[PDB]
Order: sequence, then structure tokens, then C-alpha cells
Amino acid sequence: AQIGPVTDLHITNANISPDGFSRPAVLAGGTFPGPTIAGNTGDNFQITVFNDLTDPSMLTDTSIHWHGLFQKGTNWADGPAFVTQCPIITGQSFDYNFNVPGQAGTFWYHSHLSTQYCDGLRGPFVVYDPNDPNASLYDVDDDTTIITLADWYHTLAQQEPIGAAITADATLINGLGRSFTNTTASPLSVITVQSGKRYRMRLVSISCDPNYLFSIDGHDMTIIEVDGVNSQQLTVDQIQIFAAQRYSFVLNANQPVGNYWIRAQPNSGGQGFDGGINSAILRYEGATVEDPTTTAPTTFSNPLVETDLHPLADLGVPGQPFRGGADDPLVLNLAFANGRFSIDGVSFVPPTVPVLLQILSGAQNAQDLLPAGSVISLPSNSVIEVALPAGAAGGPHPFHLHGHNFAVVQSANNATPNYVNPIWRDTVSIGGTGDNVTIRFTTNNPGPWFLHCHIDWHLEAGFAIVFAEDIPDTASANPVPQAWSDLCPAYDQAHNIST
Ligand SMILES: *[C@@H]1O[C@H](CO)[C@@H](O[C@@H]2O[C@H](CO)[C@@H](O)[C@H](O)[C@H]2NC(C)=O)[C@H](O)[C@H]1NC(C)=O
Ligand SMILES: *[C@@H]1O[C@H](CO)[C@@H](O[C@@H]2O[C@H](CO)[C@@H](O)[C@H](O)[C@H]2NC(C)=O)[C@H](O)[C@H]1NC(C)=O
Ligand SMILES: [Cu+2]
Ligand SMILES: [Cu+2]
Ligand SMILES: [Cu+2]
Ligand SMILES: [Cu+2]
Ligand code: NA
Repeated sequence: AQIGPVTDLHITNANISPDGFSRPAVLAGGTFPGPTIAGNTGDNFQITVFNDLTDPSMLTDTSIHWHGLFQKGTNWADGPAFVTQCPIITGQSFDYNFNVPGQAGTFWYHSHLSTQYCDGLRGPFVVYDPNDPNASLYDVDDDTTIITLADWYHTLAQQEPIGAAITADATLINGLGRSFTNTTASPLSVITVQSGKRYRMRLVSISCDPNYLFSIDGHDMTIIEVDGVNSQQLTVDQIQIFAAQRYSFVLNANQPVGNYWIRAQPNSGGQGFDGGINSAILRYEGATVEDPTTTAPTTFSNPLVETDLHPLADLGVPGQPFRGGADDPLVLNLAFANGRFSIDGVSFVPPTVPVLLQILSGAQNAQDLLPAGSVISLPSNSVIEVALPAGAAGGPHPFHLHGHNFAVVQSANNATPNYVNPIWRDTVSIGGTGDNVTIRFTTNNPGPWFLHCHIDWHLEAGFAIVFAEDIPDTASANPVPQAWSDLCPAYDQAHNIST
């Protein structure tokens, strides 16, 4: 069952064996992935998070981010540790109480403390639209049509060297999959369809690092949503999905009744499908209960290309149709050396006092804010352009902005910008050497918004900056509850920190 929009959510430690190998984890709702949190557009969500963690090897503090939800007027509920809150300590709880006006689509939730989400705190978050403009394109859209893609590690995250190339041990599809080494024939996930029906498959990358080449043997996929943004219909036979991205696609169950492989090939870790790694099963009702015998093609003739995507609504692009044609045009210098990432020459290291609390306490320019050099102020009611030229080691890096979605004016592997009708999204691959992926948005949401690579090992190694949007209006726009004001005193007392 789905939970929400008003629900408790307990965060616990438990052993799990999703690939046949047992290890302890950090779990929401006792499962991997966590339960789906759901509601309708415009609903009030009140997710009371109970921190019941006791195993220090995965951190006993926590904080949860609601990925892709704008949090307008509720910046304090966004979740990134030391940007919008201090962590929740063990034995305490915290009500994330916010609203989702003007958004409907496929989202997710995850720990936003250190690399803790890698240790298991990740699940889907779906905001349905009772008047969805895409409703007539499918018959079925429910918890059974959500498909999660996850990387899974046998080593605990707090034992992963910072700045290292860290490689997973299994791909998990809907929580199940097989290990790349010492492979055992552990259970594969089954997605069941009825011949003749059409399904809204909600594809969610809950990855900490790899991108996946996702396909379904014998089937094609008609994209209708990108990171929460409704798209024109685009039919593809393969989707390369980067960490934290989401797509909805229509699956037409129009092939012969049978079993078909579902494939998710990561860019690192095990290559191919030997022993049923990187795999799940699409089973038609009435098919024999047996593994598929289907083949992938040698090459995919209609792969997703990001410039082929266009919004269903007339979203356009803010600003003027040339590079630098914005009120506040920025170019970030994105670099890596010696185990640490940097943005504009500064490697992100979380501050002692969360950025939001620094601003509420009266610090009101970005040079007064800590970490020094890690906070850029944005002016209110302005068009912002951010160029993100690639080249830093460990690519392709999927950059994500909190508090906003954005027009993708230039995409990976294509030097031509689009000022007319590009897709809008919230997480974007910045591509490869010489690319100049560029995003635009308007500043109508006061508060400090994190910008970072969504490969969680890279964030940990410093690949982040904070956009302090409309510092002067942050306090009036974001009144804070007493329980939020209580978090830093409690956290600092528990950890013997003075501030
Ligand atoms: C990416 O595009 C940005 C503009 O959006 C380019 O920025 C210019 O950089 C040159 C020096 O390299 C400066 O003289 C200009 O002031 C910048 N802004 C402009 C022209 O609008 C940036 O060079 C591009 N990067 C790559 C690698 O192509
Ligand atoms: C590279 O990106 C550009 C810009 O998004 C793509 O150019 C568009 O191509 C479409 C489809 O043919 C045309 O309707 C638009 O007028 C083009 N816009 C511009 C600004 O040129 C281009 O197709 C992409 N290249 C590849 C190989 O997909
Ligand atoms: Cu996220
Ligand atoms: Cu986010
Ligand atoms: Cu990265
Ligand atoms: Cu973040
Ligand atoms: Na425009």
C-alpha cells in the first residue's frame, strides 16, 4: 500500500539481502526501497519522521529530502543537512509539513545526510493529478506500475573512501537483483501486465551513482513525463537514465503473452546479463512461470536523446535567445583533483550552522555566509542562466538544483542551444569533455537551494554550492515551526558541538 499524504515514517536499522548477500541497512518503513509516499497535486503532506537508528556505522542521525518538490515558503522542510536543517537525532521525530501546489508527477525521497541514502533510505514519492492531461493515454497507474532502479553495495557507505571511484555490487530493480561477483540465483522482480492494457510506468532512478541503459525486450516506451514535467509523447526503445531522474512512459502490453527481460545496464560495475544480473521480468497474465528467453538487440535504433523531448505545455524559455541572455548569467568552474571536487575553486564542506539558520539570524549577504565561497546569492524575480561545462573526472555528472526545475537550454553531446522548446527537468547530465550544458530558471522562491552533482560520492567529496535565492525575503517567506528551531540545539547538545 501507498502511505500519505499524512503519515508517520520510521527510520530503522535492519538486515536485508536483496541480492542474496546479507548486510545491515538504513530503512524507511522497514523495506528497500521504502514505501511509496503519495497524494494529489496541491495536497498538504505531513510526514512525521521518527529517527529510530542505533547503528553508528551508518550514522544514527538523519534528515530526509523530498526530491523535486519546490518547498515554496517551506525551505526549512527541504531536508539537506546543514543547508536547511540540522539532522534529527536518534529517539526524536520531526514533522515535515509542506504543500505541493502546482506540481504533479513522479518524485522520490532520500536521506540527505552524508552518503546515508546509499545505505538504504530511498523510496518513491508520487503526486497524482486528478485532471491529468495524459490520463487518456493509459489504463493503469498505481503502486504496481512504479519501477525503481538502484545501485547496491556490500561495503557500508561510511567505509567508502572519499573522492574514490566507488563501484556497486548489484543492480536492483524494484528492490531485487543479482550480485555481479559470486552471483547466486536469488529472486528477480516481476512486473505483471494484462495483454491489451496500457500502463503508466513510473521509472525512478534512486541511484547513488551509476546511470542505467533501461529497456524492455520486445517492447517500446512512450515518454509522457520527465522529472515531474509533462512531455509530448516520445517513443523510444531505450532510456539512459541518470541518478535521481524520473520518466513516465506508456507501456502497451501488445506483444504475445509471455515473459520478457527488463534490462538496466549500469555504466560501472557488472556489464551484461550473465546469470541474470542487471535484470527483472515482465510477465503477462497467463504466461508460464519461467524466466524469459528473449534477446536484446545489438544496438538500439530509437534511444532517448534529451533534445527530442519537449514540454506538453507551452513553457518556452525565460530570457533572451543567446548565451548570457539573462539577468544573472553564470558560468561555473567545475573541477576535480586529489580526491576532492570544487565549484568556482571551493570544495563544499558542510557548515556547523545550517545556511538557512545563518540567514534567519541576520547574515544577509553571501560573503557573510558559511562556508565561505560556497554560497552564491541570487537576486529576486530575475532570469538566471547557469552554464555547467563538463570535463571534471568521474563523469557524466547529473547536476540537480533544489527548489526549482529548469529549462535545459543545451544538453549533453550537442553544441546547439535551444531557446524555443527544450524540456524542463530537475536533474541533468552535464555530458563530456567540451560540452556546455546550460540551464535557466526564474527566481520566485526565496531560500537557500542546494546545487550539486547527484552522484552521492561526489557530493560527499565536495561537488556542491548553495544558491542563496533572495536572501532579503528568506525570513518573511519561510516562517519556521518551533520543532525546526529545536533541531540545532538538540543536535549540537547530543554531539557536544558549540555554536
Ligand atoms: C559556456 O557558455 C558560457 C556562456 O553561457 C561561456 O562563457 C563565456 O566564457 C568566455 C571565456 O571563456 C567569457 O569571455 C564570457 O564572458 C562568458 N559568457 C558569455 C560569452 O556569454 C563559456 O566559455 C562556455 N564554455 C564552454 C566550455 O564552451
Ligand atoms: C541538437 O540540438 C538541437 C537543439 O535542441 C536540435 O535542433 C533542433 O532540431 C529540431 C528537430 O529537427 C528542429 O525542429 C529545431 O528547429 C532544431 N533547433 C535548433 C535550435 O537548431 C538537434 O536536432 C540536436 N541534434 C541531434 C543530432 O539530435
Ligand atoms: Cu535527490
Ligand atoms: Cu533535490
Ligand atoms: Cu559527479
Ligand atoms: Cu541535494
Ligand atoms: Na522566451
